[PDB]
Amino acid sequence: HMRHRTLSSSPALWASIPCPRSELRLDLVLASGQSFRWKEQSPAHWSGVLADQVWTLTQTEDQLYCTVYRGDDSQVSRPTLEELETLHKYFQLDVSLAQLYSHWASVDSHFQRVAQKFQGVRLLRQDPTECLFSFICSSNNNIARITGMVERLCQAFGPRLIQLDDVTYHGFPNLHALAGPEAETHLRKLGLGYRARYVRASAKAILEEQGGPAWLQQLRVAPYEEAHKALCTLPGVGAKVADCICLMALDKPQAVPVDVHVWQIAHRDYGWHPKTSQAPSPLANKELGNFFRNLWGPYAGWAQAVLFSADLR
Ligand SMILES: COc1cc(NC(=O)N2CCC(n3c(=O)[nH]c4c(Br)cccc43)CC2)ccc1C
Ligand code: NI
Repeated sequence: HMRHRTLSSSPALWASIPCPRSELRLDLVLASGQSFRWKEQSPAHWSGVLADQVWTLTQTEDQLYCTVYRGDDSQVSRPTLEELETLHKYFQLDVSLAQLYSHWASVDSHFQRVAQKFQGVRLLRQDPTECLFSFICSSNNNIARITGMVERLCQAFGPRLIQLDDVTYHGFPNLHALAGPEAETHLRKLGLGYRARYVRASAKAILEEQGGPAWLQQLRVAPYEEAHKALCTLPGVGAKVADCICLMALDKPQAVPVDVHVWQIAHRDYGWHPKTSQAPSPLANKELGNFFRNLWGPYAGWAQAVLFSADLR
């Protein structure tokens, strides 16, 4: 009945935000392994679900064009002031990426070279719950396989929002839905494997041990290291997944998620070797995070995303 919108098809239902290409590149950000909920359903048109609503996003050289599908058989219209504020916070456009790029480049010759082609790579401000369970699914996994597990998980547990063409869109499920006695068995049938246990276990833990989603909001205003330790008490959440959530959901820009991916970049592109440590290891991984924080500064996590986006593309 209802189809995916393009800026040419139905320009009446679109709204713009003043945003240069230097500050944001949809094609780089929405497929850099930050969110796993956006798909380029038509060329230069990125469709995904955001806070129990579906969006389609496209851009020019100095404008970010966006349209909303409410889904509750409502009168179709342009995005509101509040819904545009939601998108502004989501891309964290209040922060100048140009000034950060220059600041990182001043102390890093390697970043300077990569910063040429790969501009407008910024960090999304994600829902802690969506981010947490998405990055529990990320362990020893590729972007395409993670995107599969998260899509299936949302269709099975999350509430249906709308159908556009052949794609049925579901919002991310609440903690109670993932904590049920059937949850792990269902999730294994959806192909999560060993990750199915950590999803149910972490959902049950946040509810019983930590007192629901308000905890993840407490970690948002808590300092980085208090938040990191707190997340590491959850089933299937270590330093890597804890740093990812910290960087991408809990506003900890100095959070540098360290696994084999940054290790490769650290060694090949920076000639880094563990100085204080003997032998990858928990101690060596922490040293590597401190190395990048010492080099790039309090937005070290944002810098890593630019090199990550560069290594993926
Ligand atoms: C862009 O900003 C960030 C993204 C992440 N995401 C992440 O670490 N993962 C785990 C592996 C996935 N992945 C993969 O499958 N191959 C990859 C190659 Br090659 C490079 C980087 C990631 C790759 C994507 C989800 C972590 C931190 C930052 C700042
Ligand atoms: Ni070497």
